[PDB]
Amino acid sequence: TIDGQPLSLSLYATPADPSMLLSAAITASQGGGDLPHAVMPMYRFPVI
Amino acid sequence: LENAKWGVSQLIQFGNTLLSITERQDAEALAEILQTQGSELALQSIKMQ
Repeated sequence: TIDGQPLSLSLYATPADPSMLLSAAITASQGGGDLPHAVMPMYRFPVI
Repeated sequence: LENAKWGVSQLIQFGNTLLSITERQDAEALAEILQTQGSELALQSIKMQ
């Protein structure tokens, strides 16, 4: 203008949106229990 | 009768344990779904601010 102020208005850039935070549960896989060696005892079946 | 009462007492124990496990499972899934929708509401509240 006569005073130095601009006629055409300014551009308003869009701000960035807040992102959505993500989490996860990674999982493991260990081996199972393997059977030991069997020993024969001295007692009968109802006692053992 | 002693063998049968043994087996049925063990079954009573297993049914009680199964009940406790399924109600803990339901409470845990409820808390998880609550945390998920709380996260979504927090995002929406930031977008309002």
